[PDB]
This record gives sequence, C-alpha cells and structure tokens, in this order.
Amino acid sequence: PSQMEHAMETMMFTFHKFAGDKGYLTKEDLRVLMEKEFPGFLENQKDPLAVDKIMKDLDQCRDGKVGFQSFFSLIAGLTIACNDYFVVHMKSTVHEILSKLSLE
Amino acid sequence: PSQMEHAMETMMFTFHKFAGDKGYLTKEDLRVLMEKEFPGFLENQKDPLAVDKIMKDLDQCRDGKVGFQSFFSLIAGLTIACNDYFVVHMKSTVHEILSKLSL
Amino acid sequence: PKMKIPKFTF
Repeated sequence: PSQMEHAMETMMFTFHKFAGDKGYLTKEDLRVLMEKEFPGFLENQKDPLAVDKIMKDLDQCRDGKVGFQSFFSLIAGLTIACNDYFVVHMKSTVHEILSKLSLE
Repeated sequence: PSQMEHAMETMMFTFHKFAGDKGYLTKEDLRVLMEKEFPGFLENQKDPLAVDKIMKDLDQCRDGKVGFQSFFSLIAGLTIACNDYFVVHMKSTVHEILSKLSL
Repeated sequence: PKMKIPKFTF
C-alpha cells in the first residue's frame, strides 16, 4: 500500500468505469467523462466545444474510439500544465487549479 | 472534490516531494523515488540496474535532470502496461500488479 | 514496460 500505486490504481479504474467491455471512449464518452469526474475545469472553461476540440486533439486517428494510452495523455496535458502552475502561482486542490488556467 | 482530481493532486505532489526547489530529478533521485514510494516493483524486479537503464530511457537529453513532463511519462509506462493486464490477467492493488509484469 | 516519450500535452 503506497501513494503513487494508490493513485495509479484510481487512474486505471477511472478509464473502464467510463468505457466498459467496449474498452474505449467516443466523443460522447469523453464529454460525459470530463463531466462525471472532473467538471471543475471544462465547466468554467471558455468554450462549449472544448470537449469537441479536445476529443479531436486526442484520437489522432479520427475513428471515434480513444484507447487508454491516448487517454492517459489527456490525464497528462492537464497535470503537466497544472504542474507548471506551481513554478509560478504557488511555491481536491486541482479541482480549482484546473478550472483556472487553460491553453489552446 | 473528486477522484481523478484527488489523484492528479497526489501525482502533482509526488514529484517535488522527491525534487525540491531544484525542480527536477537526477539518477540518484529516481532510484530513491521508486524506492520511497512504489518499491513494490523495482524490488522484485529482474535487475539491480533497472533504475539506471530506466533513468537513461527517461532523460532523453542525458544531463542528469528529469522534468515533470518526462517524469509523468514514467508514471505512464507503468500504468499503461499495467492497464493491459486487465485486458488479460483479470476481467493498493497496483502494489502487486507492478512487481508482476516487466520488460 | 517501455517508458517512451508521450505525444502532446496541452
């Protein structure tokens, strides 16, 4: 029992919970996901098509499905950009840090 | 208050905790890290140089420092490969799943 | 596993 492993665990159980036996995510899957787990961002965002454009930047294949790999990337782009915040605007919490900065 | 955000939070506080004002990680930083947080893997691994070789595959620049970006990737390679396990050997827990499959 | 560079961030 650790932290990272406790985290990686969630991260791993946060994909299929929004996918299923199908094992992937469609445009409507991402949308509902980012609004069924971490709405503290997309909500106070600056566009109602954010999910649409994000979905596009995700499935570089444009078929509809989104695998765990490309998926994780999404869980990264946010964390990465979020991390950079510590390097400046600093030095449960992410719930706000996310809805705060956004980049096209 | 959510799950992913609660996770991303840890993920974010699990880097600098092993870095500091320096804001990065050296070969000795990774080693101690993977043994100060998730030892359930590198330990029952198949090589004592795993960290050395992994470190190499991480800082594609070979200077010594490892930024959060390249760092996260590490937190990915494990999770990704781990995920693939569900697709077969299935269908706190990671503590074991990690030490189980490797390159 | 194979920790390879990811693709795209934000």
